[PDB]
Amino acid sequence: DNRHAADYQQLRERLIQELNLTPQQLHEESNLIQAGLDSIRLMRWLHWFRKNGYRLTLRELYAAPTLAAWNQLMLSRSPE
Ligand SMILES: *P(=O)(O)OCC(C)(C)[C@@H](O)C(=O)NCCC(=O)NCCSC(=O)c1ccccc1O
Repeated sequence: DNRHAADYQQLRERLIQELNLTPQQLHEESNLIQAGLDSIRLMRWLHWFRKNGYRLTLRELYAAPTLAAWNQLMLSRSPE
């Protein structure tokens, strides 16, 4: 399978570090932009997973800010 999808696990955990909350109290079905998530965090994300060959632009992440959709945006997104 895609072993790099584990990068999502570190993603999920990483927001928690900045959000100062537990990985249980995060809403991946709700919008993460409802939490303390600015664009520098967001632009960081692109670059951060891009190193594993993840391809996505900025706006799909904004359109559906949910890890549920972001995981799709990671693995396939839609090529480039
Ligand atoms: P961030 O706010 O700095 O956003 C960085 C982007 C928008 C990707 C850059 O293009 C940029 O040069 N900075 C513009 C900063 C600014 O004034 N804010 C615009 C945000 S538009 C948007 O869709 C968005 C993105 C992320 C968080 C909140 C938000 O409203």
